[PDB]
Amino acid sequence: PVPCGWERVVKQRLSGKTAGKFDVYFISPQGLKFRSKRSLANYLLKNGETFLKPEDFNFTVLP
DNA sequence: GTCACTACCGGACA
DNA sequence: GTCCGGTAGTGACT
Repeated sequence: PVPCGWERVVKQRLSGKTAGKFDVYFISPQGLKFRSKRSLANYLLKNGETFLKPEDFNFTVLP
């Protein structure tokens, strides 16, 4: 629901004209912050893929 | 047009 | 990091 490694933050406004409104943003696994679906969708175009190699997996028990 | 609502991004903050 | 505002966009409509 929130993709693996990402974080979702929800906040509610307290004062002023827009009191009660909500703001949502996402933090990526590298700490990039996205406050809009538009900017996140732009980023995702070339940067949405994650890849894996055999070297990412440790099958050994240390001495 | 107005009204109500959503969405995006900017600036203030010291 | 915190916080709300200004602006543009959508869509129904007495």
